[PDB]
Amino acid sequence: KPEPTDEEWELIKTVTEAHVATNAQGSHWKQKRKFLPEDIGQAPIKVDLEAFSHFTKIITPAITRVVDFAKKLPMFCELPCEDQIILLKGCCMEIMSLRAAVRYDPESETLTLNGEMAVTRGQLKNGGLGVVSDAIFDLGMSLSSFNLDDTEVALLQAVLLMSSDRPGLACVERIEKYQDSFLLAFEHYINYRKHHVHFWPKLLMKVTDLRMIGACHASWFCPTELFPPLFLEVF
Amino acid sequence: ENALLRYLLDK
Ligand SMILES: Cc1nc(C(=O)NCC(=O)O)c(O)c2ccc(Oc3ccccc3)cc12
Repeated sequence: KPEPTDEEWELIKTVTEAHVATNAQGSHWKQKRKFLPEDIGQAPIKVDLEAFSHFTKIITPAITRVVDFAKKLPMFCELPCEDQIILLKGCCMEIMSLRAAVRYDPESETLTLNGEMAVTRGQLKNGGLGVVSDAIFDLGMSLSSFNLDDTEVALLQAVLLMSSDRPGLACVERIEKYQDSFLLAFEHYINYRKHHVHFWPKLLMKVTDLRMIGACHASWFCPTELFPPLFLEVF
Repeated sequence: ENALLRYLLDK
């Protein structure tokens, strides 16, 4: 089946490099990482506030990394500033969920946030996520058969960023062309990569899985001063 | 709105 054309290799390299440059604690993440003390994040008898205090502490550096990723894509950088904002409020949760889920550790049953905080499913649920925690932990459990490398995670992140779907976009058509460049280059890479899994229809279902994870901004949402202001801006 | 997200984009 068709493999990347020369312009898509250029594309793949650029997107991949954007991702490695912005992934927290890069390759050390499983060594720098520390497990949240397990007294934190138990069932209240609403929301545990101590778990919640830690998650607002790391949300802002995490949102920031996603912004660093899109700004390393020439395709994103030539959009009007208003469009980049709309695109960025729409994919931020999605992309952070993806990067947390590729950092699933079954020996521990934890995802790693910011390259340093290993968190169990119960901690993340009781810190405020609720059912969205089970959603993210399901993605990471199901992704371990897919064996995604840096470029596949990077192209995923590119498909989610370039969503002409989001409301308020001036350059809807332009945004739809960039995503098709990525979508094509992603498949051609999947072909060449020859995963031993009906790979690609399944991967497209995982994209939907993330968009659902993203569409729960409102079914997620403690006083508003308790949220970091950068978090308030993208939710 | 979005006064800080705007700043990070033009940084
Ligand atoms: C979903 C995800 N992810 C990450 C993350 O670091 N992902 C790994 C990475 O991007 O490298 C976070 O740091 C999060 C922090 C908070 C969060 O919700 C909450 C936000 C405010 C209060 C409680 C939970 C979801 C996160």
